[PDB]
Amino acid sequence: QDNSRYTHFLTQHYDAKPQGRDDRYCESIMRRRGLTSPCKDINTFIHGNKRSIKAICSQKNVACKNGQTNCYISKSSFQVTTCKLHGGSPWPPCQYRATAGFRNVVVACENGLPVHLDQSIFR
Repeated sequence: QDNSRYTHFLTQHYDAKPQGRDDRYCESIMRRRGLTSPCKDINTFIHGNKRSIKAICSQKNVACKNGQTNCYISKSSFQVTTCKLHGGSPWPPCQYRATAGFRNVVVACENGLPVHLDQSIFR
């Protein structure tokens, strides 16, 4: 009955309607979601309907970058925003450079729910 993994996924990779998609947006959402202590080197947010993200789990199964076999790639593209830390210091303030895009996403699923985003793809 524990769904903290799915909720942890949303908390770290989901933002239905971003208020922007620039550096200002990244520096704001990163702090709001708790990814600023220490500064997370890179993180990607997915925008759109939450039901569309869950639907990826019932699509084409593919191998994860780490070796695991429970990854799935989206059929269609999603609007995403990737925030890459500027410099290298893990100590805040954390400055971010944003890159917005429209592409397919690969997520690891568990019992039909996305639990991890295969980040390696947005580096």
